[PDB]
Amino acid sequence: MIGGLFIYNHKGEVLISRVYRDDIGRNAVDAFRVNVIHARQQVRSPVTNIARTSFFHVKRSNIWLAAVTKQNVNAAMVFEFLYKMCDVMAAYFGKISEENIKNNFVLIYELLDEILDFGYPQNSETGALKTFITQQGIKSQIGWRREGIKYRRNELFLDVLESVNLLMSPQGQVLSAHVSGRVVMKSYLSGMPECKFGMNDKIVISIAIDDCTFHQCVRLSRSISFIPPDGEFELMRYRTTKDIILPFRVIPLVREVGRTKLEVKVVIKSNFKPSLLAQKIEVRIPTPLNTSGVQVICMKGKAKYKASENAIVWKIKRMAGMKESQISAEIELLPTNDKKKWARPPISMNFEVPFAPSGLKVRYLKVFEPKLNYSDHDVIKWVRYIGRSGIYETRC
Amino acid sequence: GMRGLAVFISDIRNCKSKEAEIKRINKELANIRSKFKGDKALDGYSKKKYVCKLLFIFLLGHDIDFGHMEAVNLLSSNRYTEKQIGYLFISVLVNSNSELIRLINNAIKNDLASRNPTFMGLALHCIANVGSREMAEAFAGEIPKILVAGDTMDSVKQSAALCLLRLYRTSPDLVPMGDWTSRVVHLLNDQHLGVVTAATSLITTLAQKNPEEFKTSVSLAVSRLSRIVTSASTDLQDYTYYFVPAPWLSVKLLRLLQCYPPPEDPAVRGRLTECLETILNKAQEPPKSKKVQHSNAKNAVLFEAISLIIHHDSEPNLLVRACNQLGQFLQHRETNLRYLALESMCTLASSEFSHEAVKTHIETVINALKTERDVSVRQRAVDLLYAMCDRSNAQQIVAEMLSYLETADYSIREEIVLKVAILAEKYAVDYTWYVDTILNLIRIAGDYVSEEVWYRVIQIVINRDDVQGYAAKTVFEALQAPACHENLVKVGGYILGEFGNLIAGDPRSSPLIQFNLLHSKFHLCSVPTRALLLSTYIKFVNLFPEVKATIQDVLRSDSQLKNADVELQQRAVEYLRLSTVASTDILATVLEEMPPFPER
Amino acid sequence: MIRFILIQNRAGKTRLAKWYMQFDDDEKQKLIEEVHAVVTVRDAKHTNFVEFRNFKIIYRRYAGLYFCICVDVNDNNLAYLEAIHNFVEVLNEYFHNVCELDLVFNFYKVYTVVDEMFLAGEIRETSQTKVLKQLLMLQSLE
Amino acid sequence: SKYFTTNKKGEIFELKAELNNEKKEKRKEAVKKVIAAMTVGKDVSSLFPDVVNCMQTDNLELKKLVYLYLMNYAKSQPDMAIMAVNSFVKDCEDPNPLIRALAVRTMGCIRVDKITEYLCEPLRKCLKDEDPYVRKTAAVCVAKLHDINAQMVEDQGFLDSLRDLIADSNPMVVANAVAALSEISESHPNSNLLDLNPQNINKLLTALNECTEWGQIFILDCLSNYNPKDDREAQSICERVTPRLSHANSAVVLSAVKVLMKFLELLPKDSDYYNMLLKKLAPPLVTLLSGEPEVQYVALRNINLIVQKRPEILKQEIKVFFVKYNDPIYVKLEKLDIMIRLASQANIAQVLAELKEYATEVDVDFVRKAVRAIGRCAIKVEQSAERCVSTLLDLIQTKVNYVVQEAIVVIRDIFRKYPNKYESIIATLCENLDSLDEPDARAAMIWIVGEYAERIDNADELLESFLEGFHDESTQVQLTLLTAIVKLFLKKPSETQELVQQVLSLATQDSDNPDLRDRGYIYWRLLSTDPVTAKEVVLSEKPLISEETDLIEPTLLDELICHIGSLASVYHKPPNAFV
Ligand SMILES: O=P(O)(O)O[C@H]1[C@H](OP(=O)(O)O)[C@@H](OP(=O)(O)O)[C@H](OP(=O)(O)O)[C@@H](OP(=O)(O)O)[C@H]1OP(=O)(O)O
Repeated sequence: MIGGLFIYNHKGEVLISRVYRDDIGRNAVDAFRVNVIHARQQVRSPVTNIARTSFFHVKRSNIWLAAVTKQNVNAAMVFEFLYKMCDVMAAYFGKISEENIKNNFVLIYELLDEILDFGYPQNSETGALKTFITQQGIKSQIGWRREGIKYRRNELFLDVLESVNLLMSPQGQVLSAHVSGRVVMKSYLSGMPECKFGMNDKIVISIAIDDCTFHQCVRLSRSISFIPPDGEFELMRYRTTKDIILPFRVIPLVREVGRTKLEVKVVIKSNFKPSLLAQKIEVRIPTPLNTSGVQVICMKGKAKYKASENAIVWKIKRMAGMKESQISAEIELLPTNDKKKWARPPISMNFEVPFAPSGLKVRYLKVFEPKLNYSDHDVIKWVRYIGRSGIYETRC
Repeated sequence: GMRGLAVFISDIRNCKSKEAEIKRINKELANIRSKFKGDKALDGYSKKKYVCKLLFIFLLGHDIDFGHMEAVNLLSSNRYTEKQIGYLFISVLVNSNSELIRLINNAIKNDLASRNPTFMGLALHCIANVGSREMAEAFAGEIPKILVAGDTMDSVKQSAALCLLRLYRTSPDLVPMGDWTSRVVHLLNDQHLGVVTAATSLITTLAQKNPEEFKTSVSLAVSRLSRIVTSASTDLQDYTYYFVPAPWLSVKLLRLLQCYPPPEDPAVRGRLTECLETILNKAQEPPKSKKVQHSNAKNAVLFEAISLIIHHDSEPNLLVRACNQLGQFLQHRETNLRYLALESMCTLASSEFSHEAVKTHIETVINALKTERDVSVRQRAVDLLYAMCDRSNAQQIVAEMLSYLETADYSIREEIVLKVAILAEKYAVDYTWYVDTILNLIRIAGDYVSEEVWYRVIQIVINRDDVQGYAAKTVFEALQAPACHENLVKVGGYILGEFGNLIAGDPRSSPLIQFNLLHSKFHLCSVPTRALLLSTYIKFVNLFPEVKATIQDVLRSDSQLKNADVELQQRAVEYLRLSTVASTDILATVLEEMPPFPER
Repeated sequence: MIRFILIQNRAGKTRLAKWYMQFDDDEKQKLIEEVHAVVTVRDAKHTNFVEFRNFKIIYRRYAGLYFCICVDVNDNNLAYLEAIHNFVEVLNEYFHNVCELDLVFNFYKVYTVVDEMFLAGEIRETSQTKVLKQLLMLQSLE
Repeated sequence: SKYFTTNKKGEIFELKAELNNEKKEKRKEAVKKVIAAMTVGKDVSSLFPDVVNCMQTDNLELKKLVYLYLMNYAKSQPDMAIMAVNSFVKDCEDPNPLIRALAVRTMGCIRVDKITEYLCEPLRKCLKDEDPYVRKTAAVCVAKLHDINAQMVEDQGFLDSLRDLIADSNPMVVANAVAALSEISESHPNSNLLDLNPQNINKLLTALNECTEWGQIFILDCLSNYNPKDDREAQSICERVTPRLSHANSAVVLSAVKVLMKFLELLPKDSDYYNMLLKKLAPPLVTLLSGEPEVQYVALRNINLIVQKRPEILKQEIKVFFVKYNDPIYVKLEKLDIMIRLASQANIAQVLAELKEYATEVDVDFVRKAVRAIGRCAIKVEQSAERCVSTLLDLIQTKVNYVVQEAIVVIRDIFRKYPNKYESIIATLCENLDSLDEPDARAAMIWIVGEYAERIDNADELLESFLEGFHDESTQVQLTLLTAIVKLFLKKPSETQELVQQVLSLATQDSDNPDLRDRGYIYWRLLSTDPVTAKEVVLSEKPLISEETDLIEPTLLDELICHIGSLASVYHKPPNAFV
């Protein structure tokens, strides 16, 4: 029935597992790590099928619980079980966290061989269970917004502003990447409204570190709530390094014909939904110091060689998602300095994109003023997403 | 030595929770802070163990915000073990406290100024390890003196050389080229290969910005390499690793020589050539051991010599031998040697004395790719094919690229499909090669093919048509895989739409069959593609008035007219109306042969 | 040059860590993590070499332990790949059939050994005989 | 090499001494530590004899621990686990029912050739046992053996042995023979689960009530597989199921619902059984949308189907499917969907004051699906389309860029079910020619200026402004530009000659889209040809569309309604997509 239970940590490392049926190898785990734990532009749902294998999952804190089969299983069953496994578990060791999982490997194994024989949600209520489980869980335990602000029109604007950084090899290995962001909030709201803010999972709460800082007004306990400053302010700052959506791939083909010519063809691919427009695209393809000149050709946008820059600069006004484009140049080299290989500087890009390369998505902003007369249904609400290139580099 | 340390460590281990662990650590910190703050002196043994316990806790993650003064007193001890632990603490926890630096700097002066090699060692390592400006300022001037003095132990010179290397990297301005130059170079003749190694690393860095100053090292480096690579089995037994004589020194010596052009003195350049050919010979000699550690040491030396050969780019016979020997690594158990061979051959391919050498091995490259499991080795197999491909190769290479594609994993398709489109375009002698390539390209790997590329094919087909009924049959016998995919339907529904005629006569490729087949794709396609098929489909009533009725009743149907889309609803209406209304000479004046393109 | 050397068990725990470049502790912690994610995920069939950030890593595993050197891109892979093995034999000799707990309980000794063979981001002493001789002299001092 | 492998000291050697110490509270600890080890990936294979020796015990915790260890080797490396079969055998005889169950389950989790010799007979003995927990295991383990190769003739024994303990005293026991059996039966030779039925049905629908959470569920599932023949047969079965608005909030209800709906083919309402049932089925579904998010999703994916087949049932209860700001996107979408389907000719009053709520929230994806839902609305209820188009104007004047663009695209589909009825608004829509960055929005305007061309005397320099950057344009925007500038010429001449040149110029000559080229040509082969016969193929009446899309094939609907509980009800796809 259920073919496998896998408890994974936030890194997508399988902490603990049990395969109940032999049609579910290494293949299942990496499938679920790749397409769910490290989903990128994938539409989340609790169930997903990949390579004929279905995948159920609950998120608990920093833990993922995941059920798996290759069969026409009882959908509602699987989930209810996973809720009661999380009842039971918490009745031995409290929260469901790596730590607590880590301490209770032997308990957890024990519950599993009881709570779930061969794949069938067998008997498993807390007190009913004592009789068969010998082990014990190991436990472990204003001043920024003056008063009387009135506006005819209660408005709020959110701007998710992100900078995406990349260094990538010629073969397309992300060598390093990180995003830097912030949510700027600009609000004209009467009173002293408490706001309730919700987003997706993507932020947990020269070597870039994952971090997330909030404005003093923010309280944590799920979600974020605050009484905002009036006008414009920064709600949260963050840096992230996992699961970044690299809007462009740059595929370089640099071919040194001898020591005299140099063939450089470069292709960029827009890796986001087709219905979205990236703008202000530049590609900056460098050239070596001893270059007579350059014959460049391209059939999207415009390109020019610039000598003092030692670089070709190719510009494209718009490029929608899931397209390809290509520049080709033929470069000409007078080889004085006899010796010393040209050390290639990377190809860099500029761009602008109307989503967050981190994946961040704003899900709600609820406003509630207690004293005054207005209601969140009244508040006019604009969101915007500006995603921007930072140092976005590909070796060639 | 330290039972108290062992017990703490074991207690940390016996801990059944990150909570239990944190509790035992804080307990320890409390104890250590007492005893450091306390009134009863600690004997050395205790300062040593407690400083060592704090180092341990540091290395588990937690913060250590004291102890530094106790570690600094250990520098002033005359007990090795106490000193060591002291030098380790400050080497791992570097604190900025302008005072302690001063005291550490005195402790160094004294261990250097002693003449005990061990204490000189700790001192010199501490310097290499931290290498702070203030340290450079205290000692940058003295280190050369220790390095060249006639009386310092070998172990100390090894350490001084590298410490001197560190400070030159961190603080060049403190390491001017003084009067020690020739004595540093001279160490390349030492009897002690460890000293030779240390010196070679230093000089190498120094040669980068100071070549002329160390010009003399070339000859010494050459005489030494060649003595190393020819010595027997009863020579250099100290530095012999799995029967390969001093491999790391050899690699370092071939790397020093990459700071310079070919030796200027003809005898020397001769010697170096004997050397390079001796190494290359050894490659062809079978193993003296079946342990992979032996081939790895031998091939370290092989690869670095190959780099020296490329960088000189001045001995054609060596370059050819280099290629041929890389050529033999492409068939090899070791993924490591395959990877490196393919990599190092991409370098050789861009070079005159070596391009045609590299061509010699296409067969071998196409056969390794064909059988290769590792992704990164594949990638480089393909990168090399791309780098050697010319007029001669292009058809061979492209043929095999396409052959590879039919069974190729997904990882690779994108890069290959890209290189093909490109090679086709740079090199194909004749319009008609191209089209045969692109239609297959699209049949196998079309969802990676650009927009231009499936367009631009048919921008050219016009000017030399004469394969419209090739195009059609391939498109068709393509289309009749119960497999085939989207851009096939796009260009295949386009081709047959426009000339299905040259194959509607063939009786198992009839108009009715043609149609039904397109329509076995229809309700899985996109709209701009149904757009195409809802134009394909109307040219069909005209050329083939035999199946106009089966056409007409898919246009009148609900799904075509009451279609959510503007184009689908626009085309299914318009076209039902063109086949029912006006005339038939007016039908033919609308879906005719297709007046052809210009040239850009 | 060598940028850092890690020894790390399957489970991600560091048993030795030596830096030869300026890094903050966060950045160190980050790197040790990144190195673990890359290296544990590769099976015997892969190369021992892999590009990492703007450097590369040579690694090999012994039992439950991954030995990793991060070095510059132009450094000689197989030289370092065998520096790792040369270092592990010395360790094996010096602890007599080395085990992991040896490295834990004598961690401060492990840095003596590293310092003998490596310094300022370069190979220092490669002979197992001489390094042993020195390590055993160091041990007998007070 | 074999460096770091020594087992003469280190962690493993240490644990080895501990596994042989004669203080069991130290042996127990060792084996905890060993299990700990496996899970972190260490090689404890060499401790195996020592761990196995710890089973030679009184103590139960200790035996249970060794078991957990051997079980880790079960799927992991099956060979290893086999080495101690000669202890599972003479270890399912022991008293303590806990131990017998424990040794049977373990053997059945092993998978190699030599599992049959030793498991056969002791499973024969386990199905016959004073304890229901041991038969409850023995039961589930019959299944296990089935998977490892063999139709096993004696298995015909077992195949029966399952049956006979469906008439067993314990519901844990029975409801397990069933769940064991009903899956055994999906490796299908043509006669299994075979029918002693009125007993089978009668003794199951009693098991079903004293049962656990999970016993109910697999029973409910075995039922729906079988076909009755008569009214009162169906009738009585259904009243017995009825009390299932019960325990497992969700799987229990929805497996009930599955049953109550295969057996929905009756002589309905001479007396009104049919009409009680459909009244009953409203509340329990309804209450699922108060359970957990994930399960809300499955329930909604099932209501979806359900509501196509019997739209009566939840006709009145549109209120539960109202969006709660804080639900997951995926439970927001499936709701919205069913909000359209139950969207009656009455409620559209509120349904619309809801969809206006959402379209002004901060979740962009959902806002877009809202305004589109406000199209779906008007194109399924005309007694409201008028108020829609007003609602849509509200949002267009609130200026939110992405609300405006989605709003226009719906307006077109609306300008098309109800042609020639909202002609007034066109100038309010052309106010916002400014900022339609998205390509769909544009082609929505262009087609608007396409029909209704003469209603604007200014329809000229509108189209001329777009030709500037005529490239830079989604090819679908140019296809729409062309068809719409020849809808303009089949009326206005001479003023149009300024442009219809510069336009058709490019479709046939510049642009490389060979589908655009074809459609550009086709036209020039009409307009610069004959001014009268162009009209009748082009401006020909578009037929009225209906609400074409959101609706499933009723053959397929039926099949999926038979799968109400399962994955197929989530994917809306037949099983054979995922064999
Ligand atoms: O300072 P104390 O509280 O008097 O006890 C310490 C402590 O003994 P315990 O660990 O059994 O509490 C030391 O271990 P640490 O926690 O300080 O590391 C131990 O040190 P060693 O095992 O390294 O010798 C030391 O022994 P000593 O002081 O003889 O060196 C011993 O002091 P006592 O002699 O008073 O027990």
